Amino acid sequence: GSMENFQKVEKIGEGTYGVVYKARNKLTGEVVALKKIRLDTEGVPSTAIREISLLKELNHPNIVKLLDVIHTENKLYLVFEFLHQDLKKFMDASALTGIPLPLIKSYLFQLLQGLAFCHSHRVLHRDLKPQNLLINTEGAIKLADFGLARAFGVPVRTYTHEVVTLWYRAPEILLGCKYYSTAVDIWSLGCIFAEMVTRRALFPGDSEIDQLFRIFRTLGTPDEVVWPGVTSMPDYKPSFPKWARQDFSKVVPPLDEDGRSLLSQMLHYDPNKRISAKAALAHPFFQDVTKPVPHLRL
Amino acid sequence: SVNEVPDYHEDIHTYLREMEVKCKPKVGYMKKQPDITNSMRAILVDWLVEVGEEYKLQNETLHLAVNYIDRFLSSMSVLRGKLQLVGTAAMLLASKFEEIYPPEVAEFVYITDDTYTKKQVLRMEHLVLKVLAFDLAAPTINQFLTQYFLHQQPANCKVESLAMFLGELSLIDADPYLKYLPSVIAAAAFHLALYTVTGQSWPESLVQKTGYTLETLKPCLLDLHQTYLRAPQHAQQSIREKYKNSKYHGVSLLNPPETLNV
Ligand SMILES: COc1ccnc2[nH]cc(-c3ccnc(N)n3)c12
Ligand SMILES: [Mg+2]
Repeated sequence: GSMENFQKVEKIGEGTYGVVYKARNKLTGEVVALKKIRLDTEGVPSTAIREISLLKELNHPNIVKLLDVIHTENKLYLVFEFLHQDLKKFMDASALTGIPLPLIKSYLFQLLQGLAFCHSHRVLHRDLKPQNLLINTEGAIKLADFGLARAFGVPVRTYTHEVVTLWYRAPEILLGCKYYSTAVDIWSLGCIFAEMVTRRALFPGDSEIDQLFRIFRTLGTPDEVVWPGVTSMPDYKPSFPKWARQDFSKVVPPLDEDGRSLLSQMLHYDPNKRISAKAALAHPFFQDVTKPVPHLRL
Repeated sequence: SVNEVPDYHEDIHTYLREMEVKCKPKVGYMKKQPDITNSMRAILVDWLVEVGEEYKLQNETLHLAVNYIDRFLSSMSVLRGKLQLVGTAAMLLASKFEEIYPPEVAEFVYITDDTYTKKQVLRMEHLVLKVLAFDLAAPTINQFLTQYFLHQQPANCKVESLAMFLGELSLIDADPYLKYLPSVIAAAAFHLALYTVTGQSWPESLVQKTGYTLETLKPCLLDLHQTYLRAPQHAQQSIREKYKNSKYHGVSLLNPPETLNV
C-alpha cells in the first residue's frame, strides 16, 4: 500500500530528514514508526535513496526493520518497526542507579552483532551515537537512521569527509586520512560502551581540534610507534602537544579487566589494529552475556 | 590493512555473488522492445561515458547507471525519443547513491541539450525508483575488479587500468554482454589485462576465491578478446578516448594480443 490503514498516534522524533510519528496499522494492530521525508527542488534526497536501498537489504534482529515505503508525488514515508526509546534517553533515565552491567553487556553484544552484519554486507553506518540506537521493552537494541550510511567497495575509495557526529568521530577522520573504513564504526561503539558505563560522553569536544586534544589527553598523543604513518597524515601537526597515555583503568574506573581489555581494543589508534565487530563478539567480556529486559519502564 | 577489510572481504564477495544474480537484467529484453535497439542503447551508454567525463564522476557511478537502465528496460517499453530521459534519470540516481558531490539536477537538464525539462527528469527519477523498488545497491564489474586486483603479485597500474577499460567496453554492447554476470566479466577482463601487460594468467588464488577457472571463463573471454581487437573500429569511441588519459595510464593505446593461447 499503504497509508489509509495507518492511524497516527503522536510525534516521536525529528531530524533533517525528517519527522517521525508513531502510528498504528488499523487492520493488523501493528505499531510502527513513520519517517516522513519531504520532497522538493533536487528530487529524492541522496540520504533517503541510500537509507532505503540499504535498509531493504539489511534484515537482522539488531538493525531497525524497514517494513514498507510509501512513495507518492510530494511525500515519501518509510514505515519502520516501532521501538519505545533511544539509548540516550535510557541513559538519562538511569541516573542514580546506572545501567546494570548485564544490560550494558547485552546491549554492546547486540550492537556488535548488528554492526558486524552491516560490515559483512559492505555498509558503513557512519553515525553511531546513543540517539540512533533504539531499545524495546523485551531487551533488544537496534541500529537506526541509515541516512548517513554508505555502501563501500573493497578496498575502500575516498568517501565523504564529514562524517560521524563529532563526539563519536574516529581519529583517522579527524586527521584527514584519504581512506577510512569499518574501524570508524568500531571507534563510535567504543565511545558508546564507555558512555553506557559512565552515562556521560567519553570525548565531548566542541571543535575538531578540541575533539582531537581530548582524545590525546585520554589515550596519549599517538606517535609512529603506536600508529605507523600518523605523522604523515594530512591534518597531523608536529606542534600537537604530546600527552602521556593514561592508566587505562582510570578512563572508566568501574570497568572490570575484561571490559577494559575490550574497550582498549575498540579505541586502538591504528585503524589496522582496532578490533573488528566480528572478532569482538568472541571477547571474554561476553562469556556470561544474557539478554535481560530493561530495568525501567520505557 | 583495514582499507581492504580482511575480516569481511570474503563475506562481502559472497554477498555480491548472491546480489548480482538478483540484480541481473533480463538477457533477452531488447527483442521485446518494439522501438529501441542494441545500437540505440550503445549510443546512450557512450553518451553516459562522456557525461561521466564532463562531470568527473566515478566509474562506479557509470556502471550503476547502466545497471539501472538495463533493469528498467527489462520491464518497461520505452520509445526512442524517451530513452535518453531514462538514461539521464538513471545517471542522476547513480550519482546521488555513489558520489560525494553529485551534479545538480539542472546540470543533468543542461547535458540533454534541453530535450527534456527539469519536471520530466524529476518525474522519471520517481518512475525509475518505483520500477526498481529503490533497490539501487547493485554489484558492478568494478566492485569485483577491485577485489581481484588484490591478488596481483605485485600490483601493476597498467593491469588495473586496462581491466577497467575492458569492463567498461562491455557496457556498450548488450549483445553479447547481457548474458554474463559482472563477476564473470570482471574475471575475464582481469585475466585479459594481466595477459596483455605481463604475460601472466588468472591466478590459482582467484580460482580459490571465485571458483572460476580459464575453462569456465572461456566464453566471456573469447567475446571480450574480440571486442578488444575490434575496439578501434567500433562506432562508439568515448571509452577509448577516455582511457588515453594519464589518469588511466593511457591503457587504450596498448595493443591487444593477437591470440590468447588458452
Ligand atoms: C525517533 O525514531 C524512532 C522512534 C521509534 N521507533 C523507531 N523505529 C524506527 C525509527 C527511525 C528513525 C529514524 N531513522 C530510522 N532508520 N528509524 C524510530
Ligand atoms: Mg527492439
